[PDB]
Amino acid sequence: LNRGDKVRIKRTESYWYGDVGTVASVEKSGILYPVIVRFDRVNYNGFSGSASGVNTNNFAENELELVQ
Amino acid sequence: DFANLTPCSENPAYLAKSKNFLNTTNDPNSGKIRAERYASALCGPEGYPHLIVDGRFTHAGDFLIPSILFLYIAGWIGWVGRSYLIEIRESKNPEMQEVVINVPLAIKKMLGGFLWPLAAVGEYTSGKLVMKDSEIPTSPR
Amino acid sequence: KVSVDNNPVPTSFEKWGKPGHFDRTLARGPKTTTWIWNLHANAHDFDSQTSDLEDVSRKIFSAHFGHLAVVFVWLSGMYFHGAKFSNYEGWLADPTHIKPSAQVVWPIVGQGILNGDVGGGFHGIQITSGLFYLWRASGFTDSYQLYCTAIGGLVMAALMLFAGWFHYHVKAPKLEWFQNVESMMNHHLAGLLGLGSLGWAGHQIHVSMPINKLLDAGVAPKDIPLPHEFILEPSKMAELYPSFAQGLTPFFTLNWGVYSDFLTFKGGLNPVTGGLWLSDTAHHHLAIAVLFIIAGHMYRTNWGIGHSMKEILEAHKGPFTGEGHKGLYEILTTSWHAQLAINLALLGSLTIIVAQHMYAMPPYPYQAIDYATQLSLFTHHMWIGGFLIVGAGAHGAIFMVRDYDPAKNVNNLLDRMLRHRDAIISHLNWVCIFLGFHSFGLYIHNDTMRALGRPQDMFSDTAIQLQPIFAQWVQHLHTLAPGATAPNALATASYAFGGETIAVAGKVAMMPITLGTADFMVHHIHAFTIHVTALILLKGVLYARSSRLVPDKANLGFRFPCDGPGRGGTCQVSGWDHVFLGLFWMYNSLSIVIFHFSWKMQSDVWGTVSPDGSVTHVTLGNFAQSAITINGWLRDFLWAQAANVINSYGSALSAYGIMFLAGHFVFAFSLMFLFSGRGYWQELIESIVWAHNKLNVAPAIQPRALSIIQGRAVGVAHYLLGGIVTTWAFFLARSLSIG
Amino acid sequence: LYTHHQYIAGFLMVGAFAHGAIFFVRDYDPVANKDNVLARMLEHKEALISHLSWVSLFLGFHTLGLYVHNDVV
Amino acid sequence: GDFLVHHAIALGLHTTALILIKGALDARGSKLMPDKKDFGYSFPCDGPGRGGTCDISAWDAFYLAMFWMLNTL
Amino acid sequence: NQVVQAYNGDPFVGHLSTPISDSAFTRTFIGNLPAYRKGLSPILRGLEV
Amino acid sequence: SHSVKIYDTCIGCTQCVRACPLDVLEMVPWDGCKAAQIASSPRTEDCVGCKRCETACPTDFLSIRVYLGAETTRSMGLAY
Amino acid sequence: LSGQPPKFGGSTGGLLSKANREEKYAITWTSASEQVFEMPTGGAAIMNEGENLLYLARKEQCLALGTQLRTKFKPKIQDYKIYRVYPSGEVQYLHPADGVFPEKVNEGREAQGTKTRRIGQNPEPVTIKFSGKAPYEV
Amino acid sequence: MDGLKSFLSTAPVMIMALLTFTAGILIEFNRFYPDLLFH
Ligand code: CLA
Ligand code: CLA
Ligand code: CLA
Ligand SMILES: CC1=C(C/C=C(\C)CCC[C@H](C)CCC[C@H](C)CCCC(C)C)C(=O)c2ccccc2C1=O
Ligand code: SF4
Ligand code: SF4
Ligand code: SF4
Repeated sequence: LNRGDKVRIKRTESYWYGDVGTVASVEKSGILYPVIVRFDRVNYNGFSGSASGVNTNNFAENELELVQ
Repeated sequence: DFANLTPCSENPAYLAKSKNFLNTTNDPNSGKIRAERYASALCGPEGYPHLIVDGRFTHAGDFLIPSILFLYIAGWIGWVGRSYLIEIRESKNPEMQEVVINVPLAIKKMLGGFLWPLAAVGEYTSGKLVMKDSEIPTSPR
Repeated sequence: KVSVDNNPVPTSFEKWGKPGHFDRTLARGPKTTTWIWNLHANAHDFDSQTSDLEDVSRKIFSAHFGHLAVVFVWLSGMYFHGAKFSNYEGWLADPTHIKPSAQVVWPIVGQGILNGDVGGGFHGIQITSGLFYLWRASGFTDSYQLYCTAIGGLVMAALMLFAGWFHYHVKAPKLEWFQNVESMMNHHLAGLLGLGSLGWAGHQIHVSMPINKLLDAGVAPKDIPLPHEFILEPSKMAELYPSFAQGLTPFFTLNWGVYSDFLTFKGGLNPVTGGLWLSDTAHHHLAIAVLFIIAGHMYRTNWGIGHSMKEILEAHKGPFTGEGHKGLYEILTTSWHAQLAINLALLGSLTIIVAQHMYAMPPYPYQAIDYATQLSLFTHHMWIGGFLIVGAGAHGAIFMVRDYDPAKNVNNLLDRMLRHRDAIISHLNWVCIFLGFHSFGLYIHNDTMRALGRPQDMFSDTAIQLQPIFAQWVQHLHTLAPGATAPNALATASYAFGGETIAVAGKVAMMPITLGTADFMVHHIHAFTIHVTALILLKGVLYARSSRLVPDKANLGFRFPCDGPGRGGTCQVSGWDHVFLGLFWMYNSLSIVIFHFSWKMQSDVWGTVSPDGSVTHVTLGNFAQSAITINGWLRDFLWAQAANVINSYGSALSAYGIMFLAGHFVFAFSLMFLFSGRGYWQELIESIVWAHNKLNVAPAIQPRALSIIQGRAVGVAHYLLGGIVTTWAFFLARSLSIG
Repeated sequence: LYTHHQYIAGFLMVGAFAHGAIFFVRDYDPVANKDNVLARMLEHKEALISHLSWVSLFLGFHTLGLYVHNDVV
Repeated sequence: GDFLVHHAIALGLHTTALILIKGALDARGSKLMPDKKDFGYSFPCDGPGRGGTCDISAWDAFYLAMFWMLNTL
Repeated sequence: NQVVQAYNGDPFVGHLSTPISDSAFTRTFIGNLPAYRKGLSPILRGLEV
Repeated sequence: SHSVKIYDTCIGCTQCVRACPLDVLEMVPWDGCKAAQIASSPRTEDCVGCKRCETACPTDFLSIRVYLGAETTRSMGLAY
Repeated sequence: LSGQPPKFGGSTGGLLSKANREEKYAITWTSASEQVFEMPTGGAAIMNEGENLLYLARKEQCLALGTQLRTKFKPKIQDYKIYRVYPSGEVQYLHPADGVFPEKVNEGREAQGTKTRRIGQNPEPVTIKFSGKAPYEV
Repeated sequence: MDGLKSFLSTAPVMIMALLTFTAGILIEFNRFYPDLLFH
């Protein structure tokens, strides 16, 4: 996986499960979830009445399916 | 068939009501032309015209003609909105254009709805009408 | 004292196309559909878009000007409808047989049936506002004068729009201009209320008194002189009133006794029209004018005389309140929300006082003739007053969470208010429970004893009796007033306390309102519901900052749904949710108030007086024995008097039947938002979103469900809308069916 | 008798679905129930929930529309 | 007159069924709360976070469909 | 001349020393009801209540 | 007492440990993220269940979970 | 528990009988400057010069007080200690349990309450049937 | 002036213009041909 790559989420937990997202970074420091995938769609986050959630999550390498 | 309903021409109750139909418009003959219009319908003992929604073509104007008319001028609304929403999803800010409607594009799409059933069968045979089950986001299952 | 900033904001169209420019959380763009609701809910929260106290004041000033433009547009609409689309030219000739109608309906789908025969050949909706009685009292004679008033109002609305644009965009006043509240109340008392009352006293002396005295004499409106013909030739006014031959030289020398010809403290009601005399009405406005102009020279201003509010407040300290009010002037001059709380409380109580006085002392000619106008006006102003009192509670809570810092006020009245919130809410809980047990429990006891066949055990007037002895004593004092405790009052203040049944045109204008045990029980229900509304709103105001449950409500805000499911569940701890519950309780309280009024006037006041002198009432004295059980309210009031609103189909009153059913629908619909929660609707919207995604029509603006506060707000809005529309239809169809 | 048994029937049907939900929470094993009819109930729940949404909205819009139309005219 | 009330009855049956199966199938979790099996059947809510989560449990779908059952009957 | 102090000189207990709750007459009267009177056996205070 | 569990998806953003009113949570060192810290819940018998920690968590779905359970005096917030 | 109490006039919001039957909480902070703070019980008080000792009935009230001591004062008071005192007499020490506030990593704390999985790999209630446990704690 | 263009193009103004247009054509069709229960 590299920057700018479109990937499909298979987390089974995430709001963007089955949704596509541009990869924003890959981390090499040996962490559990090193790939920062950022989406057009915002999730369910924040207090009630908040106008938006967050469009970013950290996914592992195995969860992503490359579609580009 | 349909012995329970007599046509409103040979009905006592409907004649009793049609002596006193009101005027719905400024025109003073609106009640008379309405009584002449409903005389060809089927009405029960109450004297009010009933509609027949079997699809029998002797009563096709009761339901099937408004059925076709609504389906056309609502598939118009659905297809136009779908085509506009699909179009604005490649403009680098698809969310603001739902707020401020791009009216040249909107009017072009709205006058694109003459040929929606042909566009519908075209997009269904070419696969743009639906999406695959895996390609769409979904809940945990 | 006038210092302004010139052209503080350019007048440009560019911010119009970018919604949400005002709030920094919306200036990014709409990610979800919650952005729309936030765009509307934060549009007038001027105190949260910025925190300068100067620009919010300029925003408030120009918003007031735009609102006055709206009010003048509405008032121009009223006068234009009375000018063109009305039978005012016909009703003025015969205001005892034909009825007002200021709205004709275009016939499109058969709604020309709403153009019912209102009288004189005119066809249209019979109006229930007292606009025609207002214009008869103010001296209108022809439709051209109403047309001129409508055109002048539209011009004044354009002037208010221009003034709002002027005072935001080219010359906006500074903060020190707004904090001159002593000069402000000098001008609002002396110049707004005082000179307004003086100008209206002058109008009533010179227009209302001649036109209405000749119309009482029996002169046709076509033969009525135009109101300036009584000014250009004062000889005509000398023909009518003999005290105008002496001029103003009795006034300036304090020979005021010769003005008793028309400035009289007569009291009572005019027998030929049913309204108040405009003699004591003009005298009343003159006295109010003098008193207000005198009171407008109280507070200190540029000159050394006057009486500064700060020292007045600091002078008032006792042993119980400690440091006293020294701290309150900085509260009300640095916070628009405390000002809005006090002004909303007093405007709501004033609207309720207006409602309670304009039935018992009907100030307009022929207002007490028709019961549609009286019932509609009482009901309308009760609803407006209750809404404004709930707003007072709301902005008390907003002030406590937002504009109240305890650094600048230690041990003053507001601090000591907050230091014993448990005692206040405790004793108000006790009085609410006490009155709810002893006001509704008497109704349940009567209802059970009537069901059990024990009518001697009931709380009737022919049973265990609960007489309102203090209100009966006060009625006795006001009947015995115009001889001893008001010597120069010829008649009683109103006939509601006692006296003679005033019958004009065969219908009862005003007759004494007797208070039996039914009135005792209903008034204690009134006290109970008013106390519970005060409990909810006062609890919101006191507990807005912090409670024992959530000690940090102040920084969670004002509109927050909950703190979470913990501590058992803190589901409605905000002050906003206390407003939300006080809206339901205000609806309950005012609906009981207007049901009490409608039934008491239908059974004990309104009716037809026969020429033999006997009075027969609209529901024939039901209230004495039926208004003590709940079954009597459900059977003799709601079931019996809705026969006029549900049998109204196929007639002119069929719009009220439609509106009756519509109000029921909106009530039942509101229960969807009130009873449900956000979670169900979000996971249902997700399945609908899936159905859109399957065929590529999913929106880019993500459809969130309504938020928790949004769901509660729309539930209470539809609840009050449905209930008020149902009661509006019920009252305005009962009343047009009784005369 | 009619109203009594129809109310009991409504209560029992709502309880049947309540215990369907309690089964899906507690006693449902998605490993043993792999690709059978229950797993495929849960594997397309959005489709049939959206179609119940459509049919209830459709039918409600037009029953209230016909009732309000008859009522207004 | 029986046509419209049968369609109202069908509307009530379909909407009660919609709420009941929306509690039955979403008892294991939707995107608002992907774990509801661990909170159980009748937990109150999940906090004011995630937008607000007031009646998300399957027990609350029982609750709403109880209202709709009473209406339909 | 303050008449509302804190209860018993403790400013953090949830009570005020108001002229009704903690006056001299209230102390001598509430504190001399049978439920609070000193030295009585429970039988006589229950009998008087 | 309620149990506050922190999962592997924590990014050490500290938002939960300062959103908590009762300061049940605290940050401990960790080797599984860039921030080199993970939230822990040591004094979890003081958790009232307010779920302001879940509200402040940015990771999706949730790196911190509150599981409401056996109520006590501390976990019900009773001043009496 | 050293410290003179704040100059507070007393209030009805405060210590009920829970304080003298079970635990009540004391917050102790030291400030150089005398100023005015909002007690979470309702009202406003006077911060004494030097040490203060405020007795409250809930831990949330003590932490809310400490929060407003931290954020609402420009000379931030961060040396505030929250105790839990029992009517039997012994005093516990609660909020700055280690040296530093919980937001900062002390590097000597222990990761408890941490699961070795995400929520997706949480066990499901059908496996743990009649086990006396619940799907988180397995 | 591009601001009035972008304000007349907003969702509420355009939806109210659209609803007013559809209401106008429906009302005019009811004004000319009043009572059409069927074909
Ligand atoms: C034009 C866009 C668009 C189109 C093509 C669809 C199409 C679909 N919707 Mg709908 N829907 C939309 C807008 C759209 N919807 C909006 C705006 C709402 C919010 C109220 C919804 C909410 C909604 C619900 C709640 C459900 C559907 C469902 C459905 C399906 C059945 C048709 C139906 O029930 O209509 C119903 C339509 C409505 C209730 C509202 C329609 C609103 C207007 C009339 C549509 C046009 C919107 C906009 C003005 C177009 C822009 C024009 C352009 C020039 C800018 C179908 C896949 C159903 C489903 O699940 O299918 C299985 C269902 O349950 N929709
Ligand atoms: C003198 C009048 C006065 C003034 C000017 C204010 C001003 C304000 N109030 Mg308000 N308020 C008042 C009266 C007043 N209020 C009354 C009488 C109530 C009691 C109900 C309240 C209750 C109250 C609450 C509870 C809140 C405010 C808030 C606000 C602020 C923002 C309002 C906003 O953005 O709404 C924008 C406008 C709307 C959202 C429109 C609402 C739609 C209405 C309710 C329904 C439709 C009404 C209509 C008659 C029905 C016909 C429509 C349809 C059928 C066709 C602002 C400071 C808010 C605030 O500051 O909190 C931070 C807040 O939350 N107000
Ligand atoms: C008919 C419906 C109903 C009834 C009975 C109540 C009852 C009450 N509400 Mg209310 N409420 C209602 C609907 C109702 N509400 C709704 C729709 C809402 C809108 C959201 C609210 C919102 C609400 C709030 C926000 C508040 C209340 C409060 C109160 C209490 C006021 C105290 C009182 O009246 O004394 C008690 C009187 C009664 C319960 C009615 C008389 C019944 C008889 C006398 C008692 C029965 C006799 C006997 C004991 C039966 C025993 C039989 C044996 C077999 C056991 C009371 C418990 C207020 C409160 O708690 O004040 C302290 C409060 O703050 N209400
Ligand atoms: C139905 C419902 C929803 C779903 C509501 C949604 C999705 C809003 C739908 C609004 C539609 C789009 C209509 C918007 C307003 C209309 C234009 C108003 C028409 C009124 C005219 C007659 C004046 C919630 O989100 C919710 C949240 C919290 C508690 C209860 C509920 C709740 O009951
Ligand atoms: S989210 Fe809803 S149910 Fe949960 S605590 Fe808040 S208001 Fe109550
Ligand atoms: S808020 Fe969530 S992501 Fe941030 S430190 Fe706490 S558990 Fe980790
Ligand atoms: S539930 Fe509340 S008190 Fe408990 S750990 Fe989370 S934020 Fe802290």
